[PDB]
Amino acid sequence: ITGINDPRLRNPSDKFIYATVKQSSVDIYFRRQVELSTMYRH
Amino acid sequence: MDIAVILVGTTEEVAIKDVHEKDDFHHLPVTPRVELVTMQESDPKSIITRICDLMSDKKVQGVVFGDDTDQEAIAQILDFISVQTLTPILGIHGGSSMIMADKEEASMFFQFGPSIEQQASVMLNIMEEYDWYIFSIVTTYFPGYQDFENKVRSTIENSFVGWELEEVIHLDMSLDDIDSKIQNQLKKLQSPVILLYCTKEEATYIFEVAHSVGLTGYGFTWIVPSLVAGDTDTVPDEFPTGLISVSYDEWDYDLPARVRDGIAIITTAASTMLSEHNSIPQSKSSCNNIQESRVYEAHMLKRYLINVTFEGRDLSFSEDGYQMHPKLVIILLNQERKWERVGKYKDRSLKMWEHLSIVTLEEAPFVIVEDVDPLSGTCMRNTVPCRKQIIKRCCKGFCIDILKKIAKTVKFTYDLYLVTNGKHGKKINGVWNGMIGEVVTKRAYMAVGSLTINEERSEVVDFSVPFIETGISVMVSRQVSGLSDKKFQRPNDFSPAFRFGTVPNGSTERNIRNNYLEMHSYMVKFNQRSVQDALLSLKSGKLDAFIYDAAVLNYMAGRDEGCKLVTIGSGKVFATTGYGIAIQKDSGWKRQVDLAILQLFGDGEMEELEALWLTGICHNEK
Repeated sequence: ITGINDPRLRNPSDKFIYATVKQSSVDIYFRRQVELSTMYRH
Repeated sequence: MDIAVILVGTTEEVAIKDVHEKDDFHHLPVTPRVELVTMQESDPKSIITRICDLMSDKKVQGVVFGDDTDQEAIAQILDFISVQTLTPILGIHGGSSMIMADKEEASMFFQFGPSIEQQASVMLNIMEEYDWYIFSIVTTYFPGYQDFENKVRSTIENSFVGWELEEVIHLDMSLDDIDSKIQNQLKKLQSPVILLYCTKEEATYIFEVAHSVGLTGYGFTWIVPSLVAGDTDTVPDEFPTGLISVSYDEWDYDLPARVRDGIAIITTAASTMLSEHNSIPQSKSSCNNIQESRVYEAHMLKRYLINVTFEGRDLSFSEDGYQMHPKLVIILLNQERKWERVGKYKDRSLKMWEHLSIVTLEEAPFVIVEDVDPLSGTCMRNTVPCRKQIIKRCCKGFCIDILKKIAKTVKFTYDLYLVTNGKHGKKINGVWNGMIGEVVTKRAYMAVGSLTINEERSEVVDFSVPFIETGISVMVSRQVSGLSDKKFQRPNDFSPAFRFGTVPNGSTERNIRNNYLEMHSYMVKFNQRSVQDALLSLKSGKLDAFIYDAAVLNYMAGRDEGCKLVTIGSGKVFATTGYGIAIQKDSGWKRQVDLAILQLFGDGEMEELEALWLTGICHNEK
């Protein structure tokens, strides 16, 4: 994973999973932040 | 039980009051006994006198008061009476329904009314319904301020949405102004949606001042709590038209229906208290002497009595003594002097009752149809609605954003839908197909998408300047250096069979057929259903090379599950072209569009949009 911004993240795939915990503060980062708000859903 | 109800003014004896209750709820084991009296005219001395006098003739355990009056004070007087008799009293209309000071806890009183926080909530719901996100509050030192601000602060704050509070203004009506200090503040605010809070008269002055300031005029809109509209019988036209405000209903529940509800509340409360203690609620009514013994027990009833239901409908009260989510109607000022109902709202929930249509199609770069969240019920974020006749689909992407910016700059409004027949424009025999048809049929003024440009379409419709470098190109696994080497021209020259194909009904295929026949006639076998499927023919084997639009092939070069696919040569494309946009003919907004386009790159936005939408992770490596 090249960076925090990974094209591989940016190029999500059903085939390549990227996993987290719902209600983990990271999720709060995803919801609160508008700039990456698209990326949260994947 | 023993009950009494009173109606004031209208100059009438009316049959409908019996009709009201129409011997309602006779079914109930305890029957209401009613004595009706009306008074042409009201006085605190008169009103105070009559009900107690009636206590002497009826000895009623409950009272309902109703009035034709606009008078504020009557309700409060009745609260005092509740305090005095310890006999329940409520009111269905007019002043009794009008709001009052916080009721004494010991007192038992009910009104067909509401509060301030609730009203603010309704104002928010109304704003949310029309999706007016950005608003300001103009308030005065009149009671309830910054509790109004506080309630709003919580209600606005809790929600995820990024709505904006622009200004909050507090101006004292006292110390009346030579300075037009109200004009001096009010003139400043730029916000489209204004919540106002003040006394009715003050509203008159603030509105005159707003009319001077120019705040009343189109696109700005004003929203008001109950107090300013008041009776609604009398409306100085100093109020601007289109003024939006909340008020109590009077139709959804006839004066007689409301009285029936009141009687029903009293007798339902009597029934529930009965069921609990099997005890008669009836008590001595006489005010003049000391309050009757065992009147203190009534207290428990009130605590129990707060929520009363009939007709599967809640009369449930709140601690202030107002009914819970009382019929609360959304009202607007109709043109001229009319007050016309618009929405109804109750309890938790509320219910209220240059065009240039554009057609597109779903592709890769700048163009994606997504299915909206069903729970949400409508499109989210950057996604803009598009309809397909066959259902609402949500279109979003590079092209969508470009369209949004162009429209924003030229400042026009537009309707977006999806094409049905023939996708990208195609000439078959005599006739055209696709979005171009809707451009020709004048069912679309302008067509937007991944649409390529060609001489025929430029002939029939004016095109926008190309925003992106694209064209025909090849995508292959890790062949033609000349790229015209004729290895493509004939497969048969090479003993093993070679393979290349493209999507049919394309500008690419038509161009091919125009210039190179043999390639078309051979490639018809290798033609593929869809770009994902064309990709299936390349990716899984069974096809060597794929040919398609250069922008799509470059983005796909950048975006692949593995970096197994690349462009041809430097991806330098023959038939060098760019994506244009349809218009009708020589008559059109035309040039205005074009300028906008080069403003987009002119500020350098296109590079950012390229990095976000177009840039693929692949091809970094090479």
